[PDB]
Amino acid sequence: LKTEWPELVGKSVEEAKKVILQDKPEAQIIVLPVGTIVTMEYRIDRVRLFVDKLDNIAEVPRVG
Amino acid sequence: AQSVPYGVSQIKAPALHSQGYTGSNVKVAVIDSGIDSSHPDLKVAGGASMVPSETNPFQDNNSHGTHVAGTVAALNNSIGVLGVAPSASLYAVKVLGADGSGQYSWIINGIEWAIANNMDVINMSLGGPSGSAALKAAVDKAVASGVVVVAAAGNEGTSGSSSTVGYPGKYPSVIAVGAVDSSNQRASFSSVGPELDVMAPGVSIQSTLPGNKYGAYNGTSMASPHVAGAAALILSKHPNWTNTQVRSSLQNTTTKLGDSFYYGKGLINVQAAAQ
Ligand SMILES: [Ca+2]
Ligand SMILES: [Ca+2]
Repeated sequence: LKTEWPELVGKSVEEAKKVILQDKPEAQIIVLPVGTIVTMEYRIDRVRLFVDKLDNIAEVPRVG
Repeated sequence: AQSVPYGVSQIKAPALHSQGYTGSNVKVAVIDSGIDSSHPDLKVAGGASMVPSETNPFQDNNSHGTHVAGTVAALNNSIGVLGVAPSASLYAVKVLGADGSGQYSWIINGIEWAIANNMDVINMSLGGPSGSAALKAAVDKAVASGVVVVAAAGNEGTSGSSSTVGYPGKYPSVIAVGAVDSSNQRASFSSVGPELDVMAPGVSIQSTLPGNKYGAYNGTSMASPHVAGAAALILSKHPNWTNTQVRSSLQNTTTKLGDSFYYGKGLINVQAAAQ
């Protein structure tokens, strides 16, 4: 029941995806720009990744 | 045939429809990912797009916006569903791209449009974890101008002693809406805090989806439009009430569900509120 990945902030997108899929194999990953407003629907298998201009995780990835 | 989603009857909208109040001539702006205006169960009054690369607001490449719109005002006919305020004037204000995200400025821009174009009600089924002086200013401005602003409280669940309400839900000028299920229990994902105002059905919400479909979604996103819709119904009955009067009626006539930290004032009751 791992729903957040604090350890991944600063990691590259590609790196992040591997850890997540390892922890939550059914995860549906989506990459979005950091500092954005997003939709408030809750999807149990989704993992939004917010990245900086460098493609590094900028916020703690969590399920929803 | 037509189906009435449970959320719609849970807040008592039908009692109002039967008296002849269906939100006629109330202008509601759905600030979202656009609305599929081609949906047989929707009637879009107009709109504007704030997304630079996506100029047609009547093209919902995400689906979120269409779903939310359906809760507000799916048409009263013999097909699909029924919105809380089926006679409402629906405006599609697209501030989110296909990926369900938008720059803070796009959102602000939409609010600005909303105000300038005399929307009565604004629905914001969106949020961010941080505020902005500019964001605060836009919502405050909307309310100072007489608009009813409702937003999703957020889907962050509980976090110890801390409030998990997002932006713009967090701002006092905004009605921040939580999610309950058909049994009036708070959904586990529903953000909590002193800033949570009211609850509305947000679990297993059947609504409109792009390309003539229907489907159920979960989220505070789904709860929000119920309240937006309710405000429209109240204004259809009391066209002379101020935003302040609308908000008050909604907050003072709820069904108490439990601790306000988790439930705000409780579940809205449009029938009671419209009194
Ligand atoms: Ca219908
Ligand atoms: Ca609030």
